[PDB]
Amino acid sequence: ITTPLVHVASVEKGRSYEDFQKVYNAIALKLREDDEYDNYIGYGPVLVRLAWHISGTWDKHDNTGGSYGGTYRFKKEFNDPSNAGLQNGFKFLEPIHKEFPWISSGDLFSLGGVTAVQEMQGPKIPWRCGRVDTPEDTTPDNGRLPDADKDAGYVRTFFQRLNMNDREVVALMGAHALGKTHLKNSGYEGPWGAANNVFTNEFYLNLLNEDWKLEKNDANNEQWDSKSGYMMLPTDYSLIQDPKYLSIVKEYANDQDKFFKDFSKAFEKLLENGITFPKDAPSPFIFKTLEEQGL
Ligand code: HEM
Ligand SMILES: [O-][O-]
Repeated sequence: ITTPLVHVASVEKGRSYEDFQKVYNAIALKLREDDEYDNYIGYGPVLVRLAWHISGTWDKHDNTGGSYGGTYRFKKEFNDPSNAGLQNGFKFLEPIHKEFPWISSGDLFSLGGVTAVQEMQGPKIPWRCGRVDTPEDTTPDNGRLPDADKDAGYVRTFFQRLNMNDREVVALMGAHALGKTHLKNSGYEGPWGAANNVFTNEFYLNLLNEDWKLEKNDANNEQWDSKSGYMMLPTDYSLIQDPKYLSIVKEYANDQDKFFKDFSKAFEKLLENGITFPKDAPSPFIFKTLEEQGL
């Protein structure tokens, strides 16, 4: 019988809020310093994509994958064609992991995404420690991450495996306001908007205000390009092709606060999928930004 395995969270021995706040600051200080990466966009978006890819492998049916084991450090998940380009985010976190060797890989990978969102004027995201590194045999096989060449029916059915409903799915997809698609990484080229390193509801505004047309890129893939220079993945554009997705898209495009709150809950839920938190485990941490600390 394949009963769901239980990944009990174990706080790192003798570590509290102040210990993980220093990790947040080490990540945040390096974000403002290494600001020339990828045409001065910064390492922000790739750290958000890292934390999502290390969590998106989760399977709710047998509790395999997820952010608990930090198995992205192993060669099988590291060389995922879906994870192309995430090596830049890993190398970004290597000097920080050497400075804080006590933190686990899963905790560092997920906290990197939380830090990037908050340091890019995004909402506060409650974060929790306790992820424990698991052996290499626990690394999930390739193919668990979604394809960008699909429609709304695929997006809804894929995220059901991550225990995510429609409103929660539209919220997480709003993180595509950050960064761009790299043709050498995924076969798509172009950013979604103008504010590449500022967390905003711009992803929804461009989906409704721009005149999109299906075009073919240099990688023979087809994507939706606008005359302003923005692009949308077929999975992105399906958020307005689906009527249920569309009403949530218009809701977020009209209310940035409603989008920030829904993303903060959905992103933490994504980073905590598959982890059993005991009763003696501490409450989620709300990390102060560098601006709130005067740093
Ligand atoms: C069906 C769901 C999704 C699909 C198919 C998808 C697909 C993609 C693809 C193909 C790229 C291009 C990466 C590159 O070429 O470098 C990308 C980038 C990105 N994705 Fe997604 N994604 C999905 C969901 C998400 C979620 C849930 C998040 C965050 C919570 C997210 C955040 C990002 C970010 C920040 C980037 C920018 C990466 C960079 O600038 O280096 N995406 N996505
Ligand atoms: O993001 O796949």
